[PDB]
Amino acid sequence: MNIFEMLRIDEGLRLKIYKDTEGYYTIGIGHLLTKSPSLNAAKSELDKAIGRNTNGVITKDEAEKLFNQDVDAAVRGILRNAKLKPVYDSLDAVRRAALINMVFQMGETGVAGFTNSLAMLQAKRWDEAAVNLAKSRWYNQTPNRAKRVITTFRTGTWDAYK
Ligand SMILES: [Cl-]
Ligand SMILES: [Cl-]
Repeated sequence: MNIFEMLRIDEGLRLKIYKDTEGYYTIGIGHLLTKSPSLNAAKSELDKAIGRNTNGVITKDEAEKLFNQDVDAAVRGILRNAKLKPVYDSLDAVRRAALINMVFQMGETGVAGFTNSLAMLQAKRWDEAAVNLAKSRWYNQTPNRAKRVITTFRTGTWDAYK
């Protein structure tokens, strides 16, 4: 298992524009297009991202390509974030994958605001961090996914994904 496989499970794969859990236009493997409520605005963002007139549909290859870019960006975003970097540097490989997933879902800004959980993670207080992570809108809105990422942080294993 690895980050890509993990996010593919959490996000799924759709070849046509769809709305995410927040009702935002998305495509592929969790690639957010726009927070705007206009489909045309989304179709436009999509053609711009793919470099062709798509008409709201892409192929698997195109989806995988946005995916690669998106995971690379998340990683690089963590590494450039003064709050996130040190936490990421302190973790083992499995747990790093969990921090990446959260950033992919919520943006680095969102994650950087889990001040207290970050500190617990950094200090390697697994059970406490899990508890704190759960007192969040994140957990209440997407509880099954959240439980998976939280167990990952708690255990350091991929069991929640098996
Ligand atoms: Cl893009
Ligand atoms: Cl969920």
